[PDB]
Amino acid sequence: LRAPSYCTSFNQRAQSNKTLTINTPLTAGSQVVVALTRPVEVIEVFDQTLVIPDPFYVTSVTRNGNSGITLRGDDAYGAYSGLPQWAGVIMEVLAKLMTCRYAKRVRVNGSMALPVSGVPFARWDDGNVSVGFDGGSIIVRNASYGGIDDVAASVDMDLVIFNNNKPFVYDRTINIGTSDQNIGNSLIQLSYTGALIQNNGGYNHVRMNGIRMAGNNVRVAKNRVIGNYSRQQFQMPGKNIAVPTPLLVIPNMY
Amino acid sequence: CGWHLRDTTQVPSTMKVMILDSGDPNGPLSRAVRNQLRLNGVELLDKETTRKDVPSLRLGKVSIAKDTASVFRNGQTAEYQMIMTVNATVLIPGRDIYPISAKVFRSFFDNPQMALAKDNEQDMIVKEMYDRAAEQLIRKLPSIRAADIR
Amino acid sequence: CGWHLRDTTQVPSTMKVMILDSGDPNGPLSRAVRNQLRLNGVELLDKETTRKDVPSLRLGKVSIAKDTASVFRNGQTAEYQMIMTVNATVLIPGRDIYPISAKVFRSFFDNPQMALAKDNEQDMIVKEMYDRAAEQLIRKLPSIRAADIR
Amino acid sequence: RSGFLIPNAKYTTTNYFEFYLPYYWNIAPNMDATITPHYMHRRGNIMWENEFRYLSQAGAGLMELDYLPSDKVYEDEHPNDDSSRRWLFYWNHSGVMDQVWRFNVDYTKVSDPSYFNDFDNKYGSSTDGYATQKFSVGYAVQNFNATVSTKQFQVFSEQNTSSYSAEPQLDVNYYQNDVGPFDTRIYGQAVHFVNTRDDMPEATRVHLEPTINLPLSNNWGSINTEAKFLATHYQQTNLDWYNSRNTTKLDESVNRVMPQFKVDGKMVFERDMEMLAPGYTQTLEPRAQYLYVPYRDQSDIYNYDSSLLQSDYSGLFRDRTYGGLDRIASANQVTTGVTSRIYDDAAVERFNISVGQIYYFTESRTGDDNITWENDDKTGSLVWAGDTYWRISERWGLRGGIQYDTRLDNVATSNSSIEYRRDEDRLVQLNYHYASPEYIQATLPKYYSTAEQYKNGISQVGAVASRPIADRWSIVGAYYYDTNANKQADSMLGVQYSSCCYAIRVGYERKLNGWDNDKQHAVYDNAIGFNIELRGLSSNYGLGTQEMLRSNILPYQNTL
Amino acid sequence: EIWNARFKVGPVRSGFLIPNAKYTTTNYFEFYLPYYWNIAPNMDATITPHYMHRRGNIMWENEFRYLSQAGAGLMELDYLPSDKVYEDEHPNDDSSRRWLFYWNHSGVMDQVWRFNVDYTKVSDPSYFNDFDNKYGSSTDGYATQKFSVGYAVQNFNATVSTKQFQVFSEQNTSSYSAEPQLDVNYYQNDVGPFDTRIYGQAVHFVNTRDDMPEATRVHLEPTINLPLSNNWGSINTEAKFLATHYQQTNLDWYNSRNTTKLDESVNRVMPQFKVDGKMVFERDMEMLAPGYTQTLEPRAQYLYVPYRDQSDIYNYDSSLLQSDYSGLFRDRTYGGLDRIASANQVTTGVTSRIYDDAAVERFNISVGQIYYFTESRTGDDNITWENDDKTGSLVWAGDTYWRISERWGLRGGIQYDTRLDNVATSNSSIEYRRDEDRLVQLNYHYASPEYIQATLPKYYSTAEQYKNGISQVGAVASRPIADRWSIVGAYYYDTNANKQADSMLGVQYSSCCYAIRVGYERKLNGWDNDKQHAVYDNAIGFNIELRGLSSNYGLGTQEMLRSNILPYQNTL
Repeated sequence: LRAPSYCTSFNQRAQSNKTLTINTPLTAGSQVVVALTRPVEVIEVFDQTLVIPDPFYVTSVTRNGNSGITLRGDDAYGAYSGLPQWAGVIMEVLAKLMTCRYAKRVRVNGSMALPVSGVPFARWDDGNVSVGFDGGSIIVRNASYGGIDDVAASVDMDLVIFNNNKPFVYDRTINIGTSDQNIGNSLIQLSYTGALIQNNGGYNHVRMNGIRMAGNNVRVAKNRVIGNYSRQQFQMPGKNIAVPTPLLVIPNMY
Repeated sequence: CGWHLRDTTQVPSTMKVMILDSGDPNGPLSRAVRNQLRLNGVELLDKETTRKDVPSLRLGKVSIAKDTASVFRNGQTAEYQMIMTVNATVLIPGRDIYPISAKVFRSFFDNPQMALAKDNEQDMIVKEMYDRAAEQLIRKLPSIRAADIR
Repeated sequence: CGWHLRDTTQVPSTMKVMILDSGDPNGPLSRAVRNQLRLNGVELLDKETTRKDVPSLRLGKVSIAKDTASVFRNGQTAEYQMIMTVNATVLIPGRDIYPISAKVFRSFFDNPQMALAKDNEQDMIVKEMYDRAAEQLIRKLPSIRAADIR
Repeated sequence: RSGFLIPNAKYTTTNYFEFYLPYYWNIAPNMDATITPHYMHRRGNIMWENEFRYLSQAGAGLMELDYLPSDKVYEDEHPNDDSSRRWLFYWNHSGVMDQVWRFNVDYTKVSDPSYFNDFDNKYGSSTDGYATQKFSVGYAVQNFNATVSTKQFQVFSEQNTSSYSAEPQLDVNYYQNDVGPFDTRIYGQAVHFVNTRDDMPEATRVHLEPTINLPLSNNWGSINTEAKFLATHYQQTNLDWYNSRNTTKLDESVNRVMPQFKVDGKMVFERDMEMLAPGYTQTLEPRAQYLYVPYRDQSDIYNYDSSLLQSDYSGLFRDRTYGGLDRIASANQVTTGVTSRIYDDAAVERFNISVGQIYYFTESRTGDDNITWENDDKTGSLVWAGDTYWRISERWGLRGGIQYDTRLDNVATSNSSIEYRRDEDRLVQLNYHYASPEYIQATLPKYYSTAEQYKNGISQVGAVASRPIADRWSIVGAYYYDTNANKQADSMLGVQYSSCCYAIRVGYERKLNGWDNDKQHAVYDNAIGFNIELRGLSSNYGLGTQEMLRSNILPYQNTL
Repeated sequence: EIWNARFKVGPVRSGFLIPNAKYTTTNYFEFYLPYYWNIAPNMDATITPHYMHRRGNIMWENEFRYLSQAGAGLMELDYLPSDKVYEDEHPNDDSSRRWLFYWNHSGVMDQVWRFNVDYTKVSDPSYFNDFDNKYGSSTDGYATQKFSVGYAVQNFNATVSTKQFQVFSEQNTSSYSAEPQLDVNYYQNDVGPFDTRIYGQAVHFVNTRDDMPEATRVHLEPTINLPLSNNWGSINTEAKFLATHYQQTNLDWYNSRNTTKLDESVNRVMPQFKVDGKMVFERDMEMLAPGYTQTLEPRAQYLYVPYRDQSDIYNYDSSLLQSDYSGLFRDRTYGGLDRIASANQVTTGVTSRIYDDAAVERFNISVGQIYYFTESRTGDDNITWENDDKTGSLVWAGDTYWRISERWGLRGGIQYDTRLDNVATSNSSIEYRRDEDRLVQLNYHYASPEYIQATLPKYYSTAEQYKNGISQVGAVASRPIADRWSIVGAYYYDTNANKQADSMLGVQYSSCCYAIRVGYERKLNGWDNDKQHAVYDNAIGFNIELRGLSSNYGLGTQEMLRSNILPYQNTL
């Protein structure tokens, strides 16, 4: 259990082809911990008179030798090129310290803006919903539904928000996957965990993914709908990308 | 081996002036046939103006037909193959009426494009096939001469 | 009201001698018609007689058909109704041939838990429908003679 | 010659898709076969039907071995069953040999009691309780005849498995007349009542019914004095289980000897109808009877093959009340009845009416005096009957029947029918079927008159009508009401388009299927069909009207 | 794998018509009962109740075929008042009414003017997917409303027309209409020793979306010809003028997320030059066959178009035309007046046709190549290849058509390339067809993995279902047995995977009053996306056809040979 303080809150676009180079002063042996809140952006890439949706997730985080971090991305089909808009918060374990500036139990009825700005950690218990936090609102959608509609849902969650009043202390980081990973009495982060393209209803249905906490284990499940690009024009191979970037977990103390 | 260029194996000397009567004389096929005919010396006597004793190319009905010919490994059409049959009948004044035909084959990959841009490609492909089928009708003309001479 | 006692019999005086023709003279139907005839003082002769002016009956084919005629509210049948048809052709020498017919309608209740006792009854319904049908035949004899006269 | 026939396919609501490809084998010109594959979609496998007609010295007949090796739906209903094979048998040999010898067969077996309820056949229906499996043989001449029978049954219901059956049924029937002024005849029986269970009685019976019939004749009258005897031995066994339960225990060997007297009689009047309608005559036939049977206590003989008989106009003058030699009743009654025809000029009977009453002297007792009437009566003009049959024209008919009653002051039964038929494809018919609930208790066993199903009797009002629209369509209707509960019982409606090449037919039915125990309300069965018959080269077509009428649960029967 | 069956039976005066039923494993029992309703010499409707068991209601497909003073016509108002499956697959739209409208009016006037209408408004975005509507045109999933006027004489032309889309809020596809589009053509010949023609087009593209660019295009193509025909040879040289003016608006979104920086007004003026030639030889071939004839016919062509940079003109309508043998002697690379390429090349070709005694052609082979002196640049060249060579004999071709007998045949076609050093296409066939019924065919189709990468979209080259090219081999056969039975078959088998692609069997008993047909097919029906292996669909069909008493006869072949996903074509 450590309390890294703060360095940056970058929300920019990649400078080079799938490369982000946020720079901040660092201390030697600081063991940089970077929490990502926008791992994936769906970018529409043009290909000779064709607008194609394409997820652009992040794969590797590399420290730039005591002068910042760099984020290397990779699109879904590995063919096109673009500049995504990832966004996250950079911390060093070794100068403001983040604090619990909002902690109440709320019910989200489909979409709720953040009462205060920060990195939100939540914890709920429902099996037919999924939660994802794009960049300004907690999005909840019905997950057992299979059709192309954007069906909303209501879940009751315990919301915690940190920013610059217990101090911010984090714990084990979980790599969210397609299998149940038990976390026990702990709060998961809130972010999109990838994207999904499926032949459904005659369209190239594109959705984002999100956490699905049932019992006390988390798992990637389908979420808000991005768009339906018709299959009369072009037909795309299916994909179910799950981002490899870990999600922070904190104990239920706040 | 000797190659004696050619010996007027163009449109037979008999059919050096004819009338291109056609169901639709303003379509793409009729203009395509006219081009090949003019390039072959044949002057197209104004539509049924002279009294008689001149042949007539009576262009018939065309039939374009696009079908699948190969599939990818996920059962998706890869190659189409267009086929365009174009009929015709030559009237020799008095003697008889002899039939001609044409059959053009074209293959191409199914390129996923827009709808305004995929129409322009399928219009160029059809217009090309009209030129190649009109060419085949200006062959098989040396044939009816040999079938009428016997 | 003036009602006398019917002097003219039910077997026409012409047909006081009859020749019984049937494929099966031993089965149940013949035994009925033999007894009905003797009840009316009719001397039945076989086929070997030399008299060719004697009228002759011909018992045709029978037909027993039972179907349900009223269903309980649980679905299984309650009341049956059996019919029975017998044709017969009477050949009177010196004139043409005349057909006659007989239909008998009779019923009974079904009882699935008394099956054997609901088949020793269906052998009684029939063996009583073989004796009212017979009576029907021997009651149109007057008709045949009367209409034959004209 | 050996060759296939015209196929036939139909979309049903019960099997989704069905297809018939009837082959027609052939052999020497007395036999044949019509092996018919029949695919059912929901059922899965293809049913095999193996009809085999024939002809020989004995006589004609047919067989049928419908066979479905695997049924999907039956597996769903009973997954515990190891296999779901379904089969049907139907042997119907019947014919005379050498003009004396005679044979009979009537056999039918099913795989499970729920065969006919979900399948459709020409040999049975859902409105059934048992499938009869009897064999017969015997030779008959003018005087003597013997016959050996083996009646058994295949009762479907599992709530009471006990069924009886007769192993040997030998019955000699001698005949001889012209013995003085009298006539003689002998009967006989010999049985062995087996049961499908283990704790039910068995039996062995012998009977020796003679007769001394004395006929008398007159120009108008016919008085027939008769007297017969009756003997009945027994060897009842396996009573160990039944002795404990019933109060009056069954016993061993029992003799039952009793005589019988009977007197018949009638006369025929005549009267010319020229007073109102000239050219018609009219007779009048009163008829009286007296019966007498001694009383024997028959409470120590199990009822194997005895059942109470109905009572129509001709049933009043019947000898016994129980058809079968187990519960010969005891009574001494009179019976009266007058019949009145009105012939026409050609001496063709065109109308008749009748009535008759069976006033008793003492009572009707058998020694099994435990049946509870609605209100018990001793003697009097207890039961009246009646019937009339009017032939309105060549294209109309009216037929009735009624059994009035003063014992319970309720009409026991009644039925009517009026029909207008012009040709085989255009008819209209009405019919009525009544049976008062008091009659149900007095006739059928106790379980019937205590369940709701068999309690209110029967009150049916049906209607049939068909009409050949133009000359290609054959619309057919039927609708049977039940005015007691004001709920319908059956409703059929079909239309057929018959052309020279094919024929398409629709269908719709609402038969009563079963009874739901929990809610105690009837369960209907809606069924829809869409049949395509491919005929083509067949010269004869037919509108098919006569086939569609005989397809519902209450099939049509012409009352004229 | 997935088995599914189909059982159908139906037909091929104000009364009804023969009804056709149908049963399928998905979308269960379905029943049509049409009804003709002639009401006038120029009006006749057709009300067709249609029952779908799966959705549990009845739709009403209507028509209004009319031939009044205007001209031909059609209507359609399919209407399903309530939908059961729709309320489960779209729990956001309250009402579940499904309907479609159509209209196909036409009509000439004074045999010069013309008209056309193609209304196709529908109810919800997922209509066309659910129903297989009889009448209706769908473009990119949208429903179009094309109008048009016209005029035509022996030379002049005019085709002012518009086209719109019925785009909803659940659809994100990008499509370009043309509202309006005036097109003028003028054809006057014999202007001295020349010929002339003019093309014109004023257009206005509008996207369905609200963030793609718009435009306004004007184009002119005046040309002058010069044919010169000898007896043994020919030549034809022409020059053309190309003018194009744009007016691009709504560039805000595209420019921000890119660096190409679409301009606001572009003028493109390019002059074209082309010279074509042919030469025909001849030789008697009596040494092999008596009295035949051979004809060797070279052909060459030189084309030149200058290079203008076109990175600042958005690609409204431009595909990339593919190749064949006759595609060598072409004019444009990109189809459409939006990305006119630039070329400086010479094309060469050879043929050899062998004639028989009746002057009937029997054989013809061909060879051709394109020599690029200067690499063809368009300003936005971003095509992947496998070589750095850019000038020279890049592409080769080929052709063959041997007619062995009147009932045999043969065909060819190869497209060797040197920018990858291997064959790019090898379409081939050979067939023996006696009459309509008895016929045998063999096929072959090849397409190298580099070709798929160099032409199709860039996500083909990284997908296991596309990146391996094509190498399939086929065979189709058919033969009647009796006078009423017919047998067909087909079997297409891949050779890069040793896994079949399609396999069909069919048997038909056809008489004069009915005919029954069965079917079997084991096709490819999608990718697994999970274990990375193809998925097959096995289907068995059963059809009964009610043939009324007429002359409609046929053993059934040539109708069941076009039922599998790789139909049969004559190729003779």
